[PDB]
Amino acid sequence: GVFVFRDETSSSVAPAKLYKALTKDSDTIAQKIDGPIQSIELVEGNGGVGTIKKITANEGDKTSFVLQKVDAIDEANLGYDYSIVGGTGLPESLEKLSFETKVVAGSGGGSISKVTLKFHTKGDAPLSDAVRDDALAKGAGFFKAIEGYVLANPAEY
Amino acid sequence: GVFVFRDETSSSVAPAKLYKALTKDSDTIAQKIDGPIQSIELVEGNGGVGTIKKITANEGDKTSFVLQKVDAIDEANLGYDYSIVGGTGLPESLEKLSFETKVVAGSGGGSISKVTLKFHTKGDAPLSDAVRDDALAKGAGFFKAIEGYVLANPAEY
Repeated sequence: GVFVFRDETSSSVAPAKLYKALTKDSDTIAQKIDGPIQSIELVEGNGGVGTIKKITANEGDKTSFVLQKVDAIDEANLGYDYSIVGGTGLPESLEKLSFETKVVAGSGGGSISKVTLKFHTKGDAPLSDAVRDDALAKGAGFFKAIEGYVLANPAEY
Repeated sequence: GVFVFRDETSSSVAPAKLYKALTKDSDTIAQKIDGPIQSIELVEGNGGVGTIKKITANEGDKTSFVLQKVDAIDEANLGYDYSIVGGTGLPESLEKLSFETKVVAGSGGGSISKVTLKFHTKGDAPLSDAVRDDALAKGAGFFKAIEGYVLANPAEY
């Protein structure tokens, strides 16, 4: 079935800048950002709509990956949509996990990174709270990692 | 005055592991990973209640520091309380910022990190959402960083 959840995160980083970091530079940041995400492979595409990325992450002695698909892009409105369609890193209980992201201006100088996750479980399979949360927590780690870089490199933003 | 905000963050890391990384290994971790914290100096104590640390961070090009004080520790219940009691890194509108944390076990095997921030102010002037949100984001950022560490370095936990 399908489950929809929304998540927000405030930031002192200006909208256009955070958006750029999150959707245009994040790929080229693997090297300069500590996190389980080891490498990001552009299987097919250069980043535009239709691009397929293989995202590898190492959790110690082990490793896994997810295959990402860039679904839609709207720079003007700071919009970015993609989804995980498979990969050893996608819980067995899920068929797919879509992300609809947008970055809006905050009320006091920064921005808000807004996300809407659409979980697709297998058939009538219910959605585990663990599975749901493991998903939200991973996106958050990623985000914090990108922001951290932006905040430490004003020269670049 | 005093303003209170509570929050709960779910994690896949087991409680004891998380508790240890956040309250025992954070100084070491903070200075190792790619992060704003440049150095941590002990001005008093070595970790026990009453301990005070001169934490020096860097966000952009501006350097700043805060004096952190250990207020209470209850390992029996994975509780840890500290507060920022001074320093240029503390917003001019705040007199002190205290944290009351606790890590509890989750139903799916993971854990839940509960945090309550208490913003202490000069007089009765209201707390700007800006100072409120940056303090929360920095707290959440630190959390995600420590957590990221634990996932990629199991040998220690």
